[PDB]
Amino acid sequence: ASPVIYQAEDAIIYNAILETVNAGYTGSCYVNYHNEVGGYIEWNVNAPSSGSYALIFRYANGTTANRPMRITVNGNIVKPSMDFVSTGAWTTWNEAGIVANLNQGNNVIRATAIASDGGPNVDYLKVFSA
Ligand SMILES: [Ca+2]
Repeated sequence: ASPVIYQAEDAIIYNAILETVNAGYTGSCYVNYHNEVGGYIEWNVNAPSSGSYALIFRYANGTTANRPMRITVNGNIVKPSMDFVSTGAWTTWNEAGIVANLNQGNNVIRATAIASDGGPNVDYLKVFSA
């Protein structure tokens, strides 16, 4: 499959902000989680058919500590604590990925900060669906 990129600029967010400070993001911005628990980002992701899809986040984590997130798909928690480990700098971007089942149609995919320092900075969500 070819990737479909769900850009930060198009995200639905909570206790998080669209930011452009740190170089190396793609599109027009990335999302920042406000250095606290509970914020999220979410997109409406089309699946042309039911099955397994790769969900890849491009992110930065300029701290030394893991910033894990809960991944929810259509209201069900598919990954209670997905790791987002240090990338070494706020300007160094890496990828983290999982596989999840999507339904034919729209899928609401959310990444929620579960740790006290919030989520990493997230560039986009890439889904191998096309
Ligand atoms: Ca971006």
